[PDB]
Amino acid sequence: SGFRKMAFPSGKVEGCMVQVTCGTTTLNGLWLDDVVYCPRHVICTSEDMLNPNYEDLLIRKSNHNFLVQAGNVQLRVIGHSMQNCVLKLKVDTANPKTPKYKFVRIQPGQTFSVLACYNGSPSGVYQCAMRPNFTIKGSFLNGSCGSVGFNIDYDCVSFCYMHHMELPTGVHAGTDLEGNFYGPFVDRQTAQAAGTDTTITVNVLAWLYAAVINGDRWFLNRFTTTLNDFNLVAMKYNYEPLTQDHVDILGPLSAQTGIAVLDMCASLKELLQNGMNGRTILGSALLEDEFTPFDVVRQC
Amino acid sequence: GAMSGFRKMAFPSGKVEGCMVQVTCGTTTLNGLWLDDVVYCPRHVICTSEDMLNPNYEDLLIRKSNHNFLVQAGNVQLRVIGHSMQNCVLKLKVDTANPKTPKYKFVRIQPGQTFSVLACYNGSPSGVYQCAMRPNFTIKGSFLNGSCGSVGFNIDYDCVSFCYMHHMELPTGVHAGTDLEGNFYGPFVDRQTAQAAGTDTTITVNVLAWLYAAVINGDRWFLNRFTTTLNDFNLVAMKYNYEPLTQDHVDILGPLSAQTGIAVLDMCASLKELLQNGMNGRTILGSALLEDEFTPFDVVRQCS
Ligand SMILES: NC(=O)c1ccnc(Cl)c1
Repeated sequence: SGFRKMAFPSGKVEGCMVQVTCGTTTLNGLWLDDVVYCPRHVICTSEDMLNPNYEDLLIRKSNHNFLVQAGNVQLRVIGHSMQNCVLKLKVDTANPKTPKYKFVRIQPGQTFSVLACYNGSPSGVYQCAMRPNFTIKGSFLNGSCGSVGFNIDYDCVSFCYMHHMELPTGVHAGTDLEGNFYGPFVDRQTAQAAGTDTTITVNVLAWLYAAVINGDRWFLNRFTTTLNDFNLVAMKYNYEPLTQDHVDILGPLSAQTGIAVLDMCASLKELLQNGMNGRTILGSALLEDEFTPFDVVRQC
Repeated sequence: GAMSGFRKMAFPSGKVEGCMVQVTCGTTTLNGLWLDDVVYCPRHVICTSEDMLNPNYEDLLIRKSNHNFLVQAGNVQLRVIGHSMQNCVLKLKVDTANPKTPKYKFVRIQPGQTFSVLACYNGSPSGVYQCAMRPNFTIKGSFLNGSCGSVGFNIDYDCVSFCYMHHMELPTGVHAGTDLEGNFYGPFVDRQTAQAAGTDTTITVNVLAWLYAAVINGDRWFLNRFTTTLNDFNLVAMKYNYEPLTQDHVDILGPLSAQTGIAVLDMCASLKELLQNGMNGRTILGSALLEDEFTPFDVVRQCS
């Protein structure tokens, strides 16, 4: 096979990772300009995390409660504020390694890279998608609280995700860099589970388009389906329903390969109902759903 | 537990990004690795496309002078003040030492071992991925256009061990290359002649490490109460295109065996049953496939 999944080069983000400590709790912060971003639940004690009043707890902590280390260099916290579920610590020194960046919010199914960190130090990087149930697959060994997800576009880092918690089912959940959660999760110690997950249909179709571009063509068939008829079948197999927007996002690949979206949908439908019958697609016996249509455009 | 839902990660690529440069000889452009005052790149940068069928590298190199080589780091042009060939790697001495040179080593890896590749085009890092040296000495790389000179590496305590440089794509879609001393992995040559990679095989010792990691995390559905001899395991495994296991591999898995109380040959018998029965819509550590690109070294560290 060819097509390998890649993460973005992580150097621009490595330069921003610092260590934030409040009391006993230590986690990762993102240091951009003269502000350090981290999950607000760093300020919690064991008594506090069962039902905390964060903004009340925040305003009554002194800046000296917060211990920020960039390597072996101490950043002095000169202010602090809360924005939804992210804590913003103002420090007296701007990060000279600050890249060109933006805070963006992504949609379930969209991909990004995560720079897994521990105690402010980068441990590894991996490529992932926002699952339809708003979780990210990854273990306790795939980064701890405050690790961030990002895309890179030209020289500009788009931060889209910050890790807040690892759920017991081998996934993690978090917010955008403005503190808004992805999914119906809350940042307190308390019984939470992710909803049943589904396959990102638009990404599977993107991946089948990539297979055609690579000359893997055995699954193409002469049939077309209606968007509804496909959805009736897809939903039975826990595939996400395909929307007209998804169809539109796939437009370029259809013109680029000659395979209309509802043509490829008849291929995928037959794959779901009859399996691959011992065959592979791009060398895999499994359908891939963490490549977006844009990922295909870029790599292919 | 700890590894539930584990994802393979590449090493953070920043230390290597600071070393990537663009090397151009005549009409050919590819990536070089700039460490101290030396840029390393594939020697086939000095070939025209005619030359690539039967290049005489000694004859082509003797005809080059330092000013034939254009080395660019961003918008800065580095001056080449020397050039020499070491096996299939060209070494360009430049008049500037790279201020971003990390602590580094050159090391040769064996098949089954893993590393990260920073895929670059025209000196610019494009993406990073984690992989293993396949048993047939190839790596399964990106879509790839002109990523020659992209390097593979490990990082240990901020020291970058460089182990791979990309030289060619084989007709099979996979990629072949050298260590940083210019010696190829496998029976390949930097030549556009008919070359074919051998049949690839699953890295059995890595799969066994993965199964041991699953057990350490309480994922036990695939265990059986059988054991096997080493030779009975290899007769079965080869017939699924799994690498034969050696006593060395058995010793390596020793710490995982002691941590779980499952003898290696007991786990070999479980793997034998997995091959017999398949994983059809079942998962181990949250993955629907048997992972063979995570090594015992990594498992033992991450599951102390
Ligand atoms: N003899 C065996 O234990 C065996 C292993 C794998 N597959 C089959 Cl069918 C049989």
